[PDB]
Amino acid sequence: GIRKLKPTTPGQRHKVIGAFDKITASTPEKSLVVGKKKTGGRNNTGKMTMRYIGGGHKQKYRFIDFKRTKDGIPATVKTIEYDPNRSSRIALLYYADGAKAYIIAPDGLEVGHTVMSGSEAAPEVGNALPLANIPVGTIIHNIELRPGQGAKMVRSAGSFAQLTSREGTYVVIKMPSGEVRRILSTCKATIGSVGNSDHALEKSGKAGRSRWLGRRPHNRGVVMNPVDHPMGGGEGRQSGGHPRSRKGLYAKGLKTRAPKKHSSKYIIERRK
Amino acid sequence: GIIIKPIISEKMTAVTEKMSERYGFRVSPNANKIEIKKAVEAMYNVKVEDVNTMRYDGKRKNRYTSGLIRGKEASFKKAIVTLKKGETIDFF
Amino acid sequence: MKRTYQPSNRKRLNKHGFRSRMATANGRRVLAARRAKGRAKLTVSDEF
RNA sequence: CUACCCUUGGUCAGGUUGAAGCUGGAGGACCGAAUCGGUAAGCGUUGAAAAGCUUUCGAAUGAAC
RNA sequence: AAAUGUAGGUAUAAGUAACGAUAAAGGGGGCGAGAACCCCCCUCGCCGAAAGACCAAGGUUUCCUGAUCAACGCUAAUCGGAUCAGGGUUAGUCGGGGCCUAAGGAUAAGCCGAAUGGCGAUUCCGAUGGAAGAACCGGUUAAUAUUCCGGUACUGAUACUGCGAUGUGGUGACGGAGAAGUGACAGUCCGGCCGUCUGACGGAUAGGCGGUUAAAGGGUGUAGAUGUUCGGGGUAGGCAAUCCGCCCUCAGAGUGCAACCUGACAGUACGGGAUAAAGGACGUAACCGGCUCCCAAGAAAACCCGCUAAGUGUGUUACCCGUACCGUAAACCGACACAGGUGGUUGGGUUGAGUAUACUAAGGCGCUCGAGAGAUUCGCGGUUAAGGAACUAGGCAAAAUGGUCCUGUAACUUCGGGAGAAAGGACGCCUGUCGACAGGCCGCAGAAACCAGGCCCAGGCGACUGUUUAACAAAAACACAAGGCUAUGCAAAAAAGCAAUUUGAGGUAUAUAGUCUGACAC
RNA sequence: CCUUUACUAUAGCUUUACAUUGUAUUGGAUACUAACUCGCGGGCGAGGACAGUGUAUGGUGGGU
Ligand SMILES: [K+]
Ligand SMILES: [K+]
Ligand SMILES: [K+]
Ligand SMILES: [K+]
Ligand SMILES: [K+]
Ligand SMILES: [Mg+2]
Ligand SMILES: [Mg+2]
Ligand SMILES: [Mg+2]
Ligand SMILES: [Mg+2]
Ligand SMILES: [Mg+2]
Ligand SMILES: [Mg+2]
Ligand SMILES: [Mg+2]
Ligand SMILES: [Mg+2]
Ligand SMILES: [Mg+2]
Ligand SMILES: [Mg+2]
Ligand SMILES: [Mg+2]
Ligand SMILES: [Mg+2]
Ligand SMILES: [Mg+2]
Ligand SMILES: [Mg+2]
Ligand SMILES: [Mg+2]
Ligand SMILES: [Mg+2]
Ligand SMILES: [Mg+2]
Ligand SMILES: [Mg+2]
Ligand SMILES: [Mg+2]
Ligand SMILES: [Mg+2]
Ligand SMILES: [Mg+2]
Ligand SMILES: [Mg+2]
Ligand SMILES: [Mg+2]
Ligand SMILES: [Mg+2]
Ligand SMILES: [Mg+2]
Ligand SMILES: [Mg+2]
Ligand SMILES: [Mg+2]
Ligand SMILES: [Mg+2]
Ligand SMILES: [Mg+2]
Ligand SMILES: [Mg+2]
Ligand SMILES: [Mg+2]
Ligand SMILES: [Mg+2]
Ligand SMILES: [Mg+2]
Ligand SMILES: [Mg+2]
Ligand SMILES: [Mg+2]
Ligand SMILES: [Mg+2]
Ligand SMILES: [Mg+2]
Ligand SMILES: [Mg+2]
Ligand SMILES: [Mg+2]
Ligand SMILES: [Mg+2]
Ligand code: NA
Repeated sequence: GIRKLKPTTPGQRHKVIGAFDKITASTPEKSLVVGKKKTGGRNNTGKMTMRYIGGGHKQKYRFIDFKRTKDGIPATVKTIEYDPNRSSRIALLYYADGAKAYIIAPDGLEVGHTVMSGSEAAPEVGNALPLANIPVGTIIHNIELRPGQGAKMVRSAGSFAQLTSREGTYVVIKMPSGEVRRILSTCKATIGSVGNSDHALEKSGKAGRSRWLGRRPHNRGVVMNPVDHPMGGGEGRQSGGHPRSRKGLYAKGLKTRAPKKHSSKYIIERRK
Repeated sequence: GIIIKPIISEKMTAVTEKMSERYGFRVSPNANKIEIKKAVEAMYNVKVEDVNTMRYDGKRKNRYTSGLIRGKEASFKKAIVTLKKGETIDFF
Repeated sequence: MKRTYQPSNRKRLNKHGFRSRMATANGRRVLAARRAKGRAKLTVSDEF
């Protein structure tokens, strides 16, 4: 699912890119795209609040349907497309009544399949059902946190979650990070994993590819002056002391979850 | 007070000597072509066929005293009027 | 070599013109100080 | 002015090599004008210039101008 | 009488430095009190992908003409971008603006906040972009010219000879790279026609010189290109999402080529005439918003077309602003008539791979101090016996190499490289034969000038291309692709803010943030 | 101007008390919903007297 380049140039020696073999169409749908403006990490006051953001290719935004509200109406998969806004691929659906939508492409979903959403839908790859109607032990993605809100969790390329147990008004789900938490049974999920699992095997190869992706170079704290960073200064190379940020936040184990967040009632086992 | 004065210059005398229906006036800088055709026709009682216009800012006249006392002449508009073929105008 | 003043009439009025001075309290404070001094040139909108 | 960013435009003679898929024509690939710089030497130091000139040199389809 | 004290004036150094790129001048006439410099003519020299031509920004009368030479002009000046006066810029189509929206800005309802105020729409403003309203060639002035005149076009309104938006659809509507085939203009050559001349010295009534022109618009559908392919949306509709009967891309797009064309330029002759002054061969993307490949996946709204809801002919006419002149500069940014900087278009001929290089046309210039003389010394250049790095901190600088084609290329290697490794040979002209072959000719030298790699062996550091101390440091410093650790379950952590709110991100652990290490091998 | 285990403060973070803040069973827990908080669509969900905020207070605090 990847393509390794031959070492003709020093910039191409270690470069690995995707094969783009699941893609079936070259251009997006007209009614589902809009031009997207870039922030350089600046907020509405114009100050740069996030560093290392800037440049890159112009991109159009694609409208992804994370709610899957057209319940009971069948849909058919027409094309599988490239999407610059996310690490996974996307699939174009034509509903039987005339609506069109984009969804995250599950692994194993191909052109010509039929998909559905609702409580009375078959548990098949690409189908959206409430957790109450999803069998135990299934592989699922696009997990709602609240009913009616829309998919928020388990959406990146190659990601999946397993539904482990039922607890009445709550289910138990194991997340990609290893955490185990309770989710409401009226929420919705899509069967299968997220596709493009070989996305983590890519190697950019050269500094230039980072700039195409919109990233700017990142400076170490030990090579600055004390006025800019607590880790700076010194005659020759120094270690800089305890690793910390520009505001002095310890970078080697300080926990930052608020210790009185209410959602801790639902987190059964933790890994993050 | 649209028309300020006619133009009697070397260039305009030659233009009239070729096109007998062609004359030129000085007019208020903020008058439009439709108004100017009305004024030349309501005062000389002719058939105006075409009007061309140009706007001149005044010439700066900077004198010196204790220096740079700026001066300027008033801006004006030039109208070149073409009459109906066969009609003339007499400035005397 | 390239020097500090590269004129642009559109930029000049946007940054210093009469309508930009009147848009804020501190700009109108500047206009009041220049009037009280008796300046002949009030803003860059006058020299034009 | 300068540093970075946002939107919208423009520019890059000629030659060479020959990746993926005899053909094909990739590349922060090569040589080299415009152009962007500023390596070394000489000159200038009440200078033509409050940072330049001449020769030489680097990049020149890109993290380009 | 003194504070490196302040203002104004005047000294000294001194008739000294200097008069701003070493592209260059000489002669004859002229006006004039006055001429190295001004005007005219002959010769010479410089630029010519510019030092020529057309715009934008910026400037704002510097543009043309008459008068003037006090000041300005690094000299003088009869001259000037100087002083004074007069004159000069002409648009239904060009460029703007009127229409539309981007970044951003101002707001409405709301939110926040000692005050001043900060935020906040699908609203409005705002081009550097999009417009379904449309013109090109020539000629005339001392100074304007798609604007005036000529010719030939086009686009709105207007007068006389069932409609369908404020809602909601369609369109508009978009990247990079690559080459090919077809084939204009320009340009070159050959060859006719028209006019004109007979050029210091030997030769030529056969030659020299100038011409022989063209756009928009209209036509054709040619080269060439593309097309043989019953559920998903816009038209028959109700406030875009559970239907049914109905007309198709089988033709689109398109150079070249007709016509526009009995215009025009130069030169002779006298507004008119020669003058209705043949044709070829190459060359040739201006077909092309096309074709092919790739990943980094390539604005918005309006104009223009739908839908329902609610309800041809003629004539007249086309408003506003810009339009001079400079613009790789003496007119803009640099205090200067300053060797610097300044976006876009065009840019002939021979040579060439070329927009490099050399020489030239059109056009523009000889750079606002000269004349003598030819010491020392300095700046920029040229040559040099014998030696050849002995110089010096150091081969610094200079010399040397350098082109095309044909041979031939090592260690090592991440298998790509190293590599143009290194080292060699041929190169002009004439004759013939099938770029080559052979014979011959000339010279010291055939890559002929200009142009145009020096190479090799071995170490330290950094993997690499990049970035940096504007103005003494370009590096072994920074960044980097990549590796680890830690935080973060989504009103995420983190950042900004008094807050509201925004970034993160409209991303969701193959993700985001902090931090250290820095390709790769072990 | 810079540094820190110099001194004294302080933004921020964090602890408890009072207010916001109620009701049952058995103080301290369990339970409830009506304060209060978030989501959907134009009432239904999910939480809940916690959380957040004001005042007071201990700790931390070269970030300043
Ligand atoms: K770094
Ligand atoms: K600090
Ligand atoms: K620099
Ligand atoms: K004169
Ligand atoms: K003719
Ligand atoms: Mg440092
Ligand atoms: Mg040390
Ligand atoms: Mg007219
Ligand atoms: Mg006008
Ligand atoms: Mg390169
Ligand atoms: Mg160069
Ligand atoms: Mg190189
Ligand atoms: Mg190069
Ligand atoms: Mg002194
Ligand atoms: Mg002396
Ligand atoms: Mg002397
Ligand atoms: Mg001097
Ligand atoms: Mg001297
Ligand atoms: Mg001079
Ligand atoms: Mg020029
Ligand atoms: Mg003049
Ligand atoms: Mg003088
Ligand atoms: Mg004058
Ligand atoms: Mg127009
Ligand atoms: Mg608007
Ligand atoms: Mg002119
Ligand atoms: Mg013309
Ligand atoms: Mg609008
Ligand atoms: Mg002009
Ligand atoms: Mg001069
Ligand atoms: Mg430049
Ligand atoms: Mg060009
Ligand atoms: Mg040429
Ligand atoms: Mg040249
Ligand atoms: Mg010698
Ligand atoms: Mg010798
Ligand atoms: Mg020695
Ligand atoms: Mg010695
Ligand atoms: Mg050297
Ligand atoms: Mg390096
Ligand atoms: Mg480098
Ligand atoms: Mg420096
Ligand atoms: Mg340096
Ligand atoms: Mg390091
Ligand atoms: Mg301190
Ligand atoms: Na045509």
